[PDB]
Amino acid sequence: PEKFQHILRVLNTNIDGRRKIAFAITAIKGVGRRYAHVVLRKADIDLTKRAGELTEDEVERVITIMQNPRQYKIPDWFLNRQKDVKDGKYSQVLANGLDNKLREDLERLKKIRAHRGLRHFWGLRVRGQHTKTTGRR
Amino acid sequence: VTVKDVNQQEFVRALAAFLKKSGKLKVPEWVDTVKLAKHKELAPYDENWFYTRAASTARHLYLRGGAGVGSMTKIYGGRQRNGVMPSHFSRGSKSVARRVLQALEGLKMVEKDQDWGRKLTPQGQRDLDRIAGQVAAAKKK
Amino acid sequence: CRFYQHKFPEVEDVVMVNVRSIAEMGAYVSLLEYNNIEGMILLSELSRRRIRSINKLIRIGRNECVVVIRVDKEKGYIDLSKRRVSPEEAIKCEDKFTKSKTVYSILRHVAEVLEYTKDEQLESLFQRTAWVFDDKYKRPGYGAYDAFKHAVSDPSILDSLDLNEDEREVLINNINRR
Amino acid sequence: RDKLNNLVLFDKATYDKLCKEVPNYKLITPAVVSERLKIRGSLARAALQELLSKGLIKLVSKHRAQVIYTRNTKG
Amino acid sequence: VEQKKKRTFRKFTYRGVDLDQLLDMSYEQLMQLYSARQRRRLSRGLRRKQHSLLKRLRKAKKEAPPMEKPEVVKTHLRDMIILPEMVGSMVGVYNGKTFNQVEIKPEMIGHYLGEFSITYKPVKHGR
Amino acid sequence: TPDIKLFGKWSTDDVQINDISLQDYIAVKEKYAKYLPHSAGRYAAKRFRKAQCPIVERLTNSMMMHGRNNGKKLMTVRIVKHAFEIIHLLTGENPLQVLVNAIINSGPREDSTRIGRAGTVRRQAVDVSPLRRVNQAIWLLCTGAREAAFRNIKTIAECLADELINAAKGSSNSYAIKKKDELERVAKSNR
RNA sequence: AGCCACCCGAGAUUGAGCAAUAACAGGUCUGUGAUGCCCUUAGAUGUCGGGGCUGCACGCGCGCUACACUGACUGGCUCAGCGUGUGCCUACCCUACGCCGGCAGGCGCGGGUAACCCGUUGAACCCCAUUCGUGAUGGGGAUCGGGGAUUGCAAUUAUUCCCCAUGAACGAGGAAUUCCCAGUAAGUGCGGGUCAUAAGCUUGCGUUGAUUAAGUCCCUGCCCUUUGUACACACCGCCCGU
Repeated sequence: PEKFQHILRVLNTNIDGRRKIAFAITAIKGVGRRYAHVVLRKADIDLTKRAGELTEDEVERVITIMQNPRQYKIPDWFLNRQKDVKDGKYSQVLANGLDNKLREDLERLKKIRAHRGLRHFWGLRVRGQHTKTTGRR
Repeated sequence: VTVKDVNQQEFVRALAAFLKKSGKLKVPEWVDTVKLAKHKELAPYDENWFYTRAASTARHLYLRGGAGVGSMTKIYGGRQRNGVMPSHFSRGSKSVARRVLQALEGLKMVEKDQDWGRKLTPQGQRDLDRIAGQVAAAKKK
Repeated sequence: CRFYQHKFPEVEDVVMVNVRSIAEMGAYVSLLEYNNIEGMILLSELSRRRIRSINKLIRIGRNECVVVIRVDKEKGYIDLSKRRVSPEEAIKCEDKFTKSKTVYSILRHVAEVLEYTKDEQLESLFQRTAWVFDDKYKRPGYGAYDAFKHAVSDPSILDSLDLNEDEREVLINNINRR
Repeated sequence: RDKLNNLVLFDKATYDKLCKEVPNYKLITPAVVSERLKIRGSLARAALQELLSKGLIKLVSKHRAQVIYTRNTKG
Repeated sequence: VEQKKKRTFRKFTYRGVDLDQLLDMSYEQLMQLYSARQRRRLSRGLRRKQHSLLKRLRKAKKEAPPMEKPEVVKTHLRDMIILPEMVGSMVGVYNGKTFNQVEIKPEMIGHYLGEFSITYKPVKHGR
Repeated sequence: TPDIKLFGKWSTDDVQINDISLQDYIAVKEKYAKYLPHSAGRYAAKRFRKAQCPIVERLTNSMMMHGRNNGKKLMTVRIVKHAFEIIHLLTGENPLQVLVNAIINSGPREDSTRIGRAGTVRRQAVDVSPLRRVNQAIWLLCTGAREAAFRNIKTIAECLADELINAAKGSSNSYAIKKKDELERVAKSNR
C-alpha cells in the first residue's frame, strides 16, 4: 500500500515496479541478475522489494557502486570483463559502455585480423562448434 | 536422545540462532558477491544462511562418526543446471563449506574426531540436545 | 457492441460470423451482426456434397453465412448450418453486413465527432443511436430508416434520432466520414 | 501468447479496497487478491500479511508456492 | 617492421600486459603475467623444440637489414603466440596446404599464428 | 478411526453420491475410506482396478500428465489437498462431496461412436460406460486445472477447485461441463 | 483338448536367453596375417609435419534444451540402485580427509583391485521455507565477450572447466511422425564405455511415477485356405493402341 516512490533511473532506463529491484536493474548492459544482486548487497539494499518503491538516493549509491566494482569489493573475477583489452584492469562495464567494448574487442580482432575477427566478419561462427545446420535455418 | 528425535528444519534454524547466540560463526571474507556454488543461478539472499548451513552441518555431524570437506559439499548442492544440456548433481564450493567446519570446530560445536573428520562435541552434544529440547518443546512437526 | 437491439441470434437465424481460429472439430466462429458472440460448425452438418478439399490460398479471417440450428442463450453455444441451405446465398448477408459494418460503425462512437471509438457508455450509446432504429419497428423499417439517415443529403436533420448529444455535429460530417 | 501485468507497485487504492473487499473475501489466496485487485501477486502476499496483522483474515494454508487466507473464523 | 609506436595504434594491454612495456620485457615474464592461454603454451608447451625455426626467426631478422622485414621464415606450426623477440618477423604459417607469411606486430602479441592464417573458407555455395 | 475413516482433512462421510449409473464407481466412504489416496502405485494392473481406485485417488493420478509434471504425485496430492481447501472456502460444503458432485454433472449420458453413411458423416447414438462416464468426467476436470493455471497467477489447485465447484453444479465455467455437452450433442445429432 | 472363477499366491500373469526351413550379389577387403584378382612397391600404398574430417543459402535424421509456478529463485531437509576403481605388456584410479582458491581448480597425503578404502556410497526427483506472479518474466540460454584455471609436446579452428556479462529464438510447435499396458509411459539422477584432456553418445541402474487397450484385425502387417491370373525375375508383373 506504499505507492508514492515510483521513479528511478539506472542508466538510460526507467526502473519502476515491474519486477524485483535487482531484476529491474537488469534492463541495462553489464548488469545481470547476479551482478544486480551484488551491487544492491554492496549497497545493503533488499532486492526483494519493488523499484516502484526505494527512491533514487539509494540508487545513486548503487550508481557509485556499479561504476566502481573493485572499489566496493565487487572483486576481480566477478566482472563482465576481467583485465580488459582496453582499460587493462578488471573493469565491470555498464549500460552504454559495454556495447562499445564488446565492439572494441571484435573491431580490434579484425584489425589484428585474428581468428575471432575472421570468423565474426566472414559470416562464420566464432566458436569452432558446428554451423552446418545451426546458426541458420 | 538424539537430535533425530526433534524437528530437523526447526533444528537448522534454532541452532542457526544458537550460532548467532554464539555471536561468531567465523564467516568467510567472501559472501556478498560470490557464485558460492555452480548450482545456483543467483548469489544468496543474505549471509545468514551460513549460520543455518553450520546448523545443518552440526546436526549432520551429530549423527556421523566424523566428516569433513567433501561430505558437506554434497549436502547443500543439488542439480547443476547445465543450460542447453541435461542437468546433473555435483558439488559446489569446498571453501565456504570448510569454513563452516572450522567455525563449528572453532566454537566447539563439532570437533575433529574419528571416522575421518568432525563429529559432535560433547558440549555440542549438550548444545544440540539443549536446542533439540528447545526445538521439541516449541513445536513438533 | 452491435447495432442490433437484440443480443443473440434466433432459431434458423442466417448469421454472418467471423472465422477467427480453426479449432479441433471445426472453428469457434464469432458473430458480428450480433456483437462478438461465438458459434460452432462441423463435425455434424455444414457441407452437402463430397469433393474433399477446403482451401488453397484461403488463409484466415473468413466470414461464413451460416444458419443457427441451436443457440445456447445461457451457456453460449450457437450451432450453425449450411447443409440445410438451398436458398440462403452468402452474397446477400455479407453485402448487408458490408452495410451493417458501416451501419454499426456510424452508430458506435458517438461522442460528437472525433471519433472515439473507443469507448462511450456502450449499451446507452446504442439506445440513443443504434438500437433506437432497431426499436423503431419494423426490422424492414430501420433497413430504410437508417438508409434515410445515410442518404445524408436527402435530408440531413429530419425524423428522429434527434438523440442524444444533440447529435448534429456527427450527423453532418461523421456520417459522411464513416 | 499471454501478456499480463498487475500493478507491481504496493498500491494503497488496491489495499484500502482489500481492507474493504474483505467481507466478500472468504477464499483468500494472493492470486485471488491479485485478480480482485491489480496488486501483483507477490505484493498481494505482503498486503494480506498486513491484513492478517489486522486479524480480519486468517491463514489456512502457508505453502511455499502459495499461502491461503480466510476472513473471520467461519465467515 | 618492429616494436612499439609502430604497427600499433591499438595501444594498452592486450590481456593485462601493455605491449609498450612488453617489447621491453622478456616473454619468460609474459607467460607469468596475465597470459593464461599463452601461459599454458609457454609453460606446458615450454619452448617446444622449434629452435631451428626460432634460430631462423632470429637469423632472417639478422640477415635482413633492421629497417626492413626478414626475408622468409616459414613454419609448419600455426600454434605460435607472438613473443616480443618474435615481433617483426614475416612468419610463413602453414595451414596444411599453403604457407602464410605474416609480419608480426605489437598489436598481434597474444595471438596464435593460426589466427592470421586460415584453413577454412568464408563458406560459399555459389554464394 | 476404526469406526469410520475419513479424508486427510475432510470427511468421507456426508458425501452425496447422486447419479443413476455412477453407483460404485464413485465411492469415498463405502469401501474406499481413505485419509491418504495411494493404493499401491499402480492402477492399470486390471480392468477391475479402475473401479477399485476411488475417484479421489484417480484425481491425484489423472492430474500428473504433461511430462514435466509426470512422475510427481507428491506435488499433486499437495495441490489436490490444496484444492479441497479452495473448494470449502468458496463453498462451505464437503470438498470431497463437491468433487463427488463434480463427477456427476461431468459424466455424459449418451455419446456417439463413428459410423459411415453414404460417404457422409453420421454418428451412432450410443451410451458410454458408467466407468467411462467417470473417466470422461475426471479427464475433462483434469484438463481445465493445469491449463487455466498455466499462464495465470492462480495455481492448479485454485483452477481445479473452480473446476470442481462449477462441475459440482454445472456452471459452464469449468472445462468439464462445457466439453461433456459437446459429447452429448452428437447423440441426438447425426442420423 | 481347453476356458472362466476364486484358494494359495511369488498363481494358473517377470523380463530376456535362444533359433527351423529358406533367403541375401544386405553390409564389412577400411575388424581381420580370413581373402582371389589386382594395384603400387623402395619413386610407396611402409612415413613424419601440417591441415581437413567441424566447414554452411540449404535437404533430412537423431538427440537435447526450451517455453514457467510441479517454474525460476534463494537456501534447508534428506532416499537409492547398478556397477566400478591405482598398482594394468604401449599407459594408470576411486578419493575420504587436511588445505587454498567464488569457481575454475590447485594441493597435502593416506586408504583401497576393493561386501577391507573410495563409500554408514546418505544421488537426483522429491521435500520445505521463500523471493518471484505468470510479465519472451528471473522462464529461455542461444550467441558472444573479457579473463582465469585445467588437459596436452602441440587446442589454434573457441579440446574442456570457470568467472561475470552480452541475454537469442522458444510463451507449446504445420506438413507429417514416433513409441508404448506397470515400475510401464514419463520424469529423475546415477554407475559402466570411448579418453591425455575432451557427450545433447551409449548400456545399465535405481528413483518419482501417470491416464489408457484390456480389446480388435478397423487400419496395417503377418500366418491360413479357396479362387482367378496375361503374372512366373512372379502386379513396381503384364500390357494395349494412339
